[PDB]
Amino acid sequence: SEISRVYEAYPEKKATLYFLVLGFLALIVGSLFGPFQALNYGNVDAYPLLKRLLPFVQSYYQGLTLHGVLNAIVFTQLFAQAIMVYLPARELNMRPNMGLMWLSWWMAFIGLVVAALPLLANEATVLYTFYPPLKGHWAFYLGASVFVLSTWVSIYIVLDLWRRWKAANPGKVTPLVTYMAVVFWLMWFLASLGLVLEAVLFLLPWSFGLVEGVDPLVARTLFWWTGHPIVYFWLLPAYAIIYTILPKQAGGRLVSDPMARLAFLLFLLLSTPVGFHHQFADPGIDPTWKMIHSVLTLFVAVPSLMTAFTVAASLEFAGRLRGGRGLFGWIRALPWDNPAFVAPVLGLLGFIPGGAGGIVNASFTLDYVVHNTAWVPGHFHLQVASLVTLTAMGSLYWLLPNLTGKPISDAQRRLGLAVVWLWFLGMMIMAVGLHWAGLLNVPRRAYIAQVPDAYPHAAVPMVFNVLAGIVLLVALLLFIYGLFSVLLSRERKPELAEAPLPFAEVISGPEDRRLVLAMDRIGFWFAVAAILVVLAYGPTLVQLFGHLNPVPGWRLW
Amino acid sequence: DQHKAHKAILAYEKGWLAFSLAMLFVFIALIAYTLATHTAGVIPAGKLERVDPTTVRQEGPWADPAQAVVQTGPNQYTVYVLAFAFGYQPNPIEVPQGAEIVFKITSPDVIHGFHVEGTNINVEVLPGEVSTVRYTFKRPGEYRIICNQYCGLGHQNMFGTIVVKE
Amino acid sequence: EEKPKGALAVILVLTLTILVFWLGVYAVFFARG
Ligand code: HAS
Ligand code: HEM
Ligand code: CUA
Ligand SMILES: [Cu+]
Repeated sequence: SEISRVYEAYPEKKATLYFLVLGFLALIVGSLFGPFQALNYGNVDAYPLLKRLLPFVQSYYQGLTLHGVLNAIVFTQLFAQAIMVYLPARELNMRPNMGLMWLSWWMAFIGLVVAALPLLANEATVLYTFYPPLKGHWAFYLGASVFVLSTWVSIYIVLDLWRRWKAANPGKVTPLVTYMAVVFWLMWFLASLGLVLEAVLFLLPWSFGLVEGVDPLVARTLFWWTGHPIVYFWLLPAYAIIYTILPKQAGGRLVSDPMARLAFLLFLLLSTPVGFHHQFADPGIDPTWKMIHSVLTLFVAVPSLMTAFTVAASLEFAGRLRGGRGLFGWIRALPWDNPAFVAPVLGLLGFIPGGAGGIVNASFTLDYVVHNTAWVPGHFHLQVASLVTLTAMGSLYWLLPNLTGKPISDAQRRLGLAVVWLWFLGMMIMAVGLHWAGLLNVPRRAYIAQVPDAYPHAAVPMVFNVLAGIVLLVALLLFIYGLFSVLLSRERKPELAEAPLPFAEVISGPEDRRLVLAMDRIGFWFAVAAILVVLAYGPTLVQLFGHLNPVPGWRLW
Repeated sequence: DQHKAHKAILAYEKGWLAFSLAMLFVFIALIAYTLATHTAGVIPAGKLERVDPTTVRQEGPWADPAQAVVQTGPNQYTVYVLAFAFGYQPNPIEVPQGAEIVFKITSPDVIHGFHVEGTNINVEVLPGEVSTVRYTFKRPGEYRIICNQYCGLGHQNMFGTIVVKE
Repeated sequence: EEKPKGALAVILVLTLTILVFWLGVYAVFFARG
């Protein structure tokens, strides 16, 4: 049936390509807004312009709803699927149950579109959090709840591939990438309950017309069950890429199979029971529970630091492999002329200030110093907007050959770089603006350009914000010409397209064996996963159902 | 190189794990520290305190805003506040410097936030609910209140005022 | 081959940025308490 027959041999390339293009359009649409939001914090109202340009945007708030929902819910969802299915698949040279996989992609696209409609329409400006009582169009919630259920498909699909690879290999340790994605999708499952409880139990009845109110203290404690771990579900696909592909683009080998399983293991143990850190300023939630999740959230920062060493040491060892030699010898030896590489490694750099952001945030009482301020977007752009995202960008310059057969012309490649550096220096500039302004009490989710005399002392950050606005505008634009020219390109020389993903080899130890074996107790720890959820969101959910107090929704835009 | 390198690394990561743990605990120590002196005043009242947003503004201590400061100790004042679509009540909130002010805050509409610019008063205001926090206003003068939670379209406008008296 | 100085520098800078931020904020917390 095919003249790129691909898809009767490796058809999973078909599903993956599609997914990922979705993501990126989501990202290209959502992000359109961001530079505007940027000049806003710049104290410059670009919404006259934007408004004209695309004329259907009613308010800053709809803008920030699209940018929010499409960039951080939708774009990171379609990357995670694409990656944490297409890789475990290939490391096992196995075909994902492709019946389901296109169910997966369909749910997504339906869900998205079902949902996208009220949003362009202005009928669900309630932010990517859709904190009730602000009350969204029913086609928003069913829209979103499907598109997220779209990942329960993918949970099964992957567990499929695990189930059967083990039928083919009795007494044989789960290979790394496949192992990562199992403990991943389990993790996501525990974590996905919260929003899914909130959508079924409350959001849908209430928005369908089938009740007058949701109690908004539950509404948001269910929301945060999920709504924390989700950032871990954005982040881990980029760790997969970083841990087991990056060091080979780097010139090198990953220095520990065990270590990377260890960290992943920990994101199944401590990613889900921690979302009262998001509620340090909530009422009716007991200070000791808040202090426990405060403790738990500190533990969860641990895997990520261990990641710091494993990943930095790999890139270091490569550095010395390509004849690096000072204390920073190893750095300039790395292949700075590769977008596959430059992207996540720049992303990793602004992860260092980004993490130090999270750890503050997570320290309970210290949160009262920055909660709901520009500070927050500061932290969270460093994390997902740069790290997860740039990883995604760089991985065009390998995933795209792998999946299209289309190659990267040396002048498309020189573009990537420009973008990846233009993007990164943007975030960094914008980081400083937000964090700073954040600390001068500048709130967040606010059209502050509309009350231009209101943040007297934010004068100087506001400049960084302006400038970053211009930079990432330029940056984003370059990225559109680039993306639609690595795709609007008939020249496919797919000798490089069958070509298998540049996985990185391990430096094994003797320890490897006894320890990798204990972390492969997968079923067991996934129970400790739900034990930890039960005990944590446990006597709090007890309570707030013992005392529901639903309240009429409002629409206020 | 190669498997001489693997030992070094595994032992180093141990050193790392160890120092991260210490440093993190110093933090959990330090956090806790704050949690036992006064400045944990701003932490919300954890006890559920149900109200009714529809009649909050017609009956109760939020129904009459001349009646929102309410002396309650030799040195204590309860302040009943109302955070509603696109201002705060009372405006202004006149409390004495030196005093332990006990803010009690709730909403007739949607969640807003109550960030008393210049303090760690930073509480989320939830319809259906009273958020309670303590503060002791030490130096007198003027404190602006910013709503720091999107509550719809007059959001960027939603401020108020505290006048701690000299 | 030897001691992985590169990575240590990386967790040093890390570890200090972590301190810079945490100590710094703590401070302010008080400043405004
Ligand atoms: C994808 C995303 C995210 C990850 C990353 C993320 C990580 C953390 N966060 Fe966060 N966050 C919070 C605490 C943390 C903590 C402790 C971590 C941890 O996971 C951080 C651990 C990470 C590190 C400690 C960094 C390690 C550094 C590494 C691993 C880089 C090493 C560099 C190398 C190896 C490069 C070497 C190479 C060379 C070339 C030299 C808290 C508080 O507890 C709030 C609520 C605050 C409030 O008041 O609203 C919060 C709010 C958010 C929300 C805002 C949600 C909302 O809209 O309300 C999103 C946007 C977000 C996303 C993400 N966040 N975070
Ligand atoms: C051109 C690139 C971007 C720029 C200039 C930008 C800028 C901004 C600004 C200035 C804000 C907040 C202003 C406010 O709080 O109202 C914001 C919010 C946000 N951004 Fe971005 N952003 C960009 C890309 C991204 C990316 C790649 C992601 C992750 C996909 C992302 C995720 C978010 C989220 C989840 C929010 C919060 C929305 C909410 O408050 O509900 N942004 N962005
Ligand atoms: Cu009240 Cu925003
Ligand atoms: Cu979180």
